Amino acid sequence: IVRPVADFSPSLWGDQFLSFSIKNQVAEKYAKEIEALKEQTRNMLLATGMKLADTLNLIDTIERLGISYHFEKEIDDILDQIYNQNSNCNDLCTSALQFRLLRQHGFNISPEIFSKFQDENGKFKESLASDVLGLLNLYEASHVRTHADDILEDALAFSTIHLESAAPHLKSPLREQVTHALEQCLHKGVPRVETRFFISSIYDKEQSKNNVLLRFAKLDFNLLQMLHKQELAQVSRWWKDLDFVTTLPYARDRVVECYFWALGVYFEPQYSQARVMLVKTISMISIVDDTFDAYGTVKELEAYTDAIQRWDINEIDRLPDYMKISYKAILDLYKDYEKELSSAGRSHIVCHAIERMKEVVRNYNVESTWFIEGYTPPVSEYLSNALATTTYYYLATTSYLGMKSATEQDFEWLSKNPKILEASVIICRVIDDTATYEVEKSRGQIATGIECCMRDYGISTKEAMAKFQNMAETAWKDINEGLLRPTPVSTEFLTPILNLARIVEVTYIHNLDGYTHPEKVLKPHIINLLVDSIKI
Ligand SMILES: O=S(=O)(O)C[C@H](O)CNC1CCCCC1
Ligand SMILES: [Ca+2]
Ligand SMILES: [Ca+2]
Repeated sequence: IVRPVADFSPSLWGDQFLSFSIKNQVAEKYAKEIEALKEQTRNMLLATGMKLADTLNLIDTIERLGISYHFEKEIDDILDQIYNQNSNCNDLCTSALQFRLLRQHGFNISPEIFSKFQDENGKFKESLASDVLGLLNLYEASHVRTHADDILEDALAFSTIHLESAAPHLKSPLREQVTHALEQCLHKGVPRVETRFFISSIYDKEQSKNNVLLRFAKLDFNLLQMLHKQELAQVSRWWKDLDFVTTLPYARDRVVECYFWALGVYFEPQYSQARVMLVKTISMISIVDDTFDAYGTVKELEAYTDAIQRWDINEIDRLPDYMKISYKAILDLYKDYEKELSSAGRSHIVCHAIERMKEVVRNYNVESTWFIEGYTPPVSEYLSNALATTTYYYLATTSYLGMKSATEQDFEWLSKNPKILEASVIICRVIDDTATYEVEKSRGQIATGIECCMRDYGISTKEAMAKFQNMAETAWKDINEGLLRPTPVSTEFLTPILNLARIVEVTYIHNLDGYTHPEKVLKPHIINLLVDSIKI
């Protein structure tokens, strides 16, 4: 039986992550100072008689520095006060920042705050073109729109064109901040990634920087980084002992990239257990994907799909040897999850992730049938299958497993495909389809997203990609609306879904395709987050 020729690049990391020995003295020193710095910072936040602009800038700085997870209650109370006092009497810079921070935190501040900055036609007053800080904050704000915010329709184009015009003559690090922003907006970036850039490239170089905050941010980042490196070591050893890199040589060797994904979903220490579970799932489902995509025959894949549905070690014998490997490994991983949640009494929730995995595999098999048949479905039918194959319903569900406060009701809500989840899935699907169209088209994938779209509507490749881009923009608005209070579950269970969408934007930036080819996009991020500490 002829199998395809292996074509994936080797892991580019080797063993450099396999063993990390934390320096307890250094760790405890950092933790001791951070405690002091944390309290100094709390008092900055709780200071009375601050002007609105000063308060917003403080909160914004603490958020960009990556240390706001220490001050969730404090920041919430303050933004809530600002929301309810409803003061509209400020300049563009403060107004746009006020708008972004409140919306990002679920406070539905009216977009009417921007009317004084527009003419009678809703277009921004062109006389604001010389106010760089206003334009920058408007630019960042333009990305948190919902469908109810069409008044802000012009904001992105307006701020973009004038920021571009001004940038070459700005002083540093404002110039670098603007240039970075135009390439990657804050709201749609991976939080650790934006934080690393902000601390090192911007705040560290600000003449006006607060030294207490800067020191706080650097220590905290480097301290959390020690934990992440410990996690990645523990995970790298797990993967090594599985040894798929030799027994399943057709499959991608990408556990580091998978860790980066999981780190993107949450970075905080309290989610350590959750992160480790999540990265194992992503690794394992990546193996299954490649089995369907680049090795298994139709008959093999059918048996594999059936065995998954039945979910029973008895079924291994129905499978070819090489499939027995991943199949047992899958069953065992979930038995590990169950035991790992036993003492917390949360073992019962693992079945939710299993049912989503079954769904992914069913749709993988459908996808294989389509390819073999040369079937090009209508867009609606394509999406009915291809949304699950992003794995994003599955990953979002998995993200909940290690979260100590995730309840059965939280899983029940997720299981109904709520709109914020569907939007995140849609974003992953259409961006991936736009990025990977050309190569899949060369591999004879008659049923790619863009292809289905072209045939269905009778439009060009260009027109199809534009339509897919609109679907992504619509979905972001839905995600943003999905964060507005009151929320159907705790915000803590929405942020993972938002972060999954950010993962997409970052991974396929400039329409590149980055997990399969981590050299392009992900390698600098991995080095910055998991290899190089921030120099103090
Ligand atoms: O759905 S496809 O277009 O064929 C390719 C999807 O982007 C695959 N999503 C990844 C699967 C491997 C683990 C990380 C997620
Ligand atoms: Ca695939
Ligand atoms: Ca793809």
